Amino acid sequence: AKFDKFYGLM
Repeated sequence: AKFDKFYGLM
């Protein structure tokens, strides 16, 4: 899931 990766970069 790339959508969950976005939160990790946030």
